[PDB]
Amino acid sequence: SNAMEVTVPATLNVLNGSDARLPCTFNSAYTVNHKQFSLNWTYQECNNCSEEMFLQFRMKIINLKLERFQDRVEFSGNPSKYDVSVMLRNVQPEDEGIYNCYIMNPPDRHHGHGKIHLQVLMEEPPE
Repeated sequence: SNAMEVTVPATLNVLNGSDARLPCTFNSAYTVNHKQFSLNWTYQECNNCSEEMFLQFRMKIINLKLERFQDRVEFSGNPSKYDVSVMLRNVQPEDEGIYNCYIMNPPDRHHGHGKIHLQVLMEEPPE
C-alpha cells in the first residue's frame, strides 16, 4: 500500500474559547530524521475554498503565522515520537473548518494524509 497509517479524529468538536489539540500520529518503520522529515498542515474554510498552509516542518517547525489564527497556533507534538499534533489556543467560531496534515518520513515510501473536521460548539448550550 502507498498510504502511511495516520490517526486523526475525522470530526473534532471543541467548545468556543477552549484550547483545542488537533491530534495526529503516524506509523513508520523508520526513525524520524529531522534532516529529511516533512510535514505540512493546512486549513480550508470550505470545500470550495483554498487550502492555506499554517505550519510546516523543514529541518525544524516553521509556524507560518496564518493571520486568521493570530498567534494562537502552536506545535503540540514531537516528530521523533511519531506525533505531529497541533494546538489552537482560545478557539473562536471562525476556526471551524477542514484541517489537513500531510506527512513524509524518508526513506519510507508511504505518504501520509490526515483530515480533521473541526467544529466549534457553544460555551454554554441550553441545558
